[PDB]
Parts: sequence; C-alpha cells; structure tokens
Amino acid sequence: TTYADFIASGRTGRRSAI
Amino acid sequence: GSEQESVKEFLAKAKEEFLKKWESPSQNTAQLDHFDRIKTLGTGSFGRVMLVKHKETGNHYAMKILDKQKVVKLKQIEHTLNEKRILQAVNFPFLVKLEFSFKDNSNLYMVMEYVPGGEMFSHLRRIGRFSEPHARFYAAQIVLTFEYLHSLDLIYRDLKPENLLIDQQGYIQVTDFGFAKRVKGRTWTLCGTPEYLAPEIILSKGYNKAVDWWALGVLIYEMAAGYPPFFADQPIQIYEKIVSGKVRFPSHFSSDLKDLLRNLLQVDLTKRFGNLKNGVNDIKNHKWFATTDWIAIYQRKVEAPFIPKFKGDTSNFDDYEEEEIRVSINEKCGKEFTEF
Ligand SMILES: O=S(=O)(c1cccc2cnccc12)N1CCCN(Cc2ccccc2B(O)O)CC1
Ligand SMILES: [Cl-]
Repeated sequence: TTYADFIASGRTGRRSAI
Repeated sequence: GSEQESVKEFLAKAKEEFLKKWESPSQNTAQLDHFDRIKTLGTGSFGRVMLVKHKETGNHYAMKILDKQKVVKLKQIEHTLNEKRILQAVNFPFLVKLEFSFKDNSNLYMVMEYVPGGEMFSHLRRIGRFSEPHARFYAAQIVLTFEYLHSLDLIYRDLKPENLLIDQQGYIQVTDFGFAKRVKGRTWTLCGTPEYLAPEIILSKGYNKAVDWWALGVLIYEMAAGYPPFFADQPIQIYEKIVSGKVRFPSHFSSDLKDLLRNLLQVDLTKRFGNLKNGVNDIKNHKWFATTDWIAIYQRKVEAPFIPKFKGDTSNFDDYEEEEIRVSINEKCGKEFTEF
C-alpha cells in the first residue's frame, strides 16, 4: 500500500531541515 | 466592506505594532538563576529545550538554550538572532509567546509559555490520520496565521507537524521562526524540510510567499492521509516527485479536499491558490472550508475536535539524558550576539 511504502521510506520520524 | 475593512484596519495596526518592536527589540528580561530546571524536552545540534519553573511565581516555561559556540560553528548566527527578533515582535493567537530572553557567557536563552500538549507530529503519528473536520480545524488556523505573517511581509518557510504545538484548548501554536524572512519581492535560499519544499525552492529560481501556500497543501495532505504527498528514501528522490507535477490521493479523500489540494499543490506558481488576484480569499471561500467560521476560529470560540490529556506534566514529550547546563567563566562570541 502507499502507507506501506511510506513506512519503507524510513522517513516516518521527525524530519530535520536541510 | 465591513468584514473586509475590519481586517484591513486590524492588519494595518498589527503592522505598526510589529515594526515598532522589530526596530526596538526587548533584551535581557530575566536571568538563569530565576529558574529551576525540571526536564529536558528536546535536543538539537546547537541547543536544547528544557521545562523550567520560575522560582518566584511557580509558572512553568519552555526554555530554549542555544550554545553560542555551536551556533557559530553551524553557521546559524543570523537565523538565531532573527528568531528572537521575530518572536518578540509578533502578536497573534496561534504564535507562541516569548516571555523572557537573555544571554550569558555561554548560551542564549528564549523562555516561552509551556504548552504541555506537545507537537502535532506525535499526535498525528499516534492516531494515524485526522478526519477531514479535524484537519480543517487546524488548517484554518494556519491560513489565518499566514494571512497575518504575509501582511508583515514575512515568508514562514518551515511549516510541518513538528513545528506546531497543540495547546490546552486544542488550538495550534506555531513555534519556529529562524527561517522566517522579510520578503516583499523574492528570495533564493534553499531552506526548509524536504517533504514540504515547494518546487520553485528546489528549482533555484527565486521564490516568494507562495511557497507557504504550497506547504499548507502538504500539511493538509499529511494530516488527512497520515503521510505526506511526496516521500522517498532520499531527499533527491523526494525533490524529483515534488517538481514532477504528479500527486495521488487516498481513496477516502473527499472531492472537495482533492480540489483544494490540486490548487495548493500547484507547480505553476501563477495558478496556485493563495497567489492569485484574490489572495487568501480563494482559499477561505473554497468549498472545503464552507463550514469554517473564520472569525470564530480567530476568536478561539470553535470547540476543538481534540484536547490533549490534561495532567507541569511532560508525558507528551520524549525522554532525554539530562546533561549539565554549563556556563563558562569566559565570555564566548560576545560580538556576534551583541544584539540578542
Ligand atoms: O520543544 S518544542 O516543542 C517547543 C518550542 C517552543 C515552545 C514550546 C512550549 N512548550 C513546549 C514545547 C515548546 N520545539 C518545537 C520544534 C522542535 N525544536 C527542535 C530544537 C531542539 C533544540 C534546539 C533547537 C530546536 B529548534 O526548534 O530550532 C524544539 C522546539
Ligand atoms: Cl522521531
């Protein structure tokens, strides 16, 4: 699912600025 | 021209107050030994946030402590000075309030009202996603906050659930202002968070306040879906998706929500809602917001869909190793932070 792909992306935690 | 003229008059007075405070900022309104430390609420590469108690009053505050040497090392002098200068100059219901600031030999300190409900981010990841009425309630507050900030010629540039607190009435408090810039025309810095960057930030052309309306679309999508519209393992792959002009929606999104998002997540900045002739009113008058009483939101008279469990309590923040707050016997970086 798209949600499963989101989990697989590894970017589910807090995201830092670039 | 009654409601519209009232808003024009309100924003004109708000700009006068902002500019007076911007030109003559407050400085040195407390000191460290006025406070007892309770708990570390967050850590970053050049500072920490601590729950503290004011000794005289017993009031609780979030104290942001920035290590001057680390700020200099990481090239964040201007951003840090800017954050404090903005925070002490703005005044709006959905912006965090700066109560005190000061500095010592080692650190800068910004002391803000404590909001025990914590970040939207945690609540969203715990519940999964918000229903559309719940998302709309938060979105309306961001729309009004950007209307205010843009009227001061400020581009916000770091919208994301991580930077939104939920207070004890269930309303939002926007936290971070280091990236906020005075922009009447255009600016060029590559800054923000990958998932929330507008295409024109990635693409190196100049950009303007329309990037905040793109970011609103990302936020609404993430609140309503539980995940953002553009994601991938690495930022460069996220950027490719953002500029592509392609987005897919969960099947549970309403027709009205999809139409709003197609107009906010519009790659052509000359067709993006918020950036057309009628400005923010194209968003406020959109069908998805038809049930929104904008004045009632501003006045905080709408019953919030979610009120964080009321418990000084720190249960909505993570746990960190408690480290010393050391103040050097030698003044560090005095010239760089003279205006703080
Ligand atoms: O800790 S916060 O949630 C926070 C921020 C502002 C007021 C607060 C009032 N009550 C509770 C928490 C509060 N928080 C929200 C955004 C995340 N940062 C990350 C951070 C951590 C350490 C140093 C700096 C920064 B920074 O941002 O630039 C910390 C601030
Ligand atoms: Cl995290």
